[PDB]
Amino acid sequence: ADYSVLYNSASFSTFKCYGVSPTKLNDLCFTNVYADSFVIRGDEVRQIAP
Amino acid sequence: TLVKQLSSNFGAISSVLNDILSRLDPPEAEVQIDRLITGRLQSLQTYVT
Repeated sequence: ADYSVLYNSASFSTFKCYGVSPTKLNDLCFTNVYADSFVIRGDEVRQIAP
Repeated sequence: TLVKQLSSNFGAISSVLNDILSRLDPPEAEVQIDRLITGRLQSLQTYVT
């Protein structure tokens, strides 16, 4: 049911997508769904990427 | 063989142009489209020869 709440209308401090475009996320369907988010503090080395 | 060469990634995220166009923006979908184009062109040339 939910979209556009933080997809566009939020203070994007950092928002980086791989394999997909942020603006196209409202038209897609996801399988084996995690859509989960991992809540951590992660120090400050902002190199969480492939 | 020709028909079976269409379901090949050739080093792209997918073998379907519709999925690439739906999931991805043009300036950085161009590279996936390019790899698919090169692979399919090579297969067609081999068939014709």
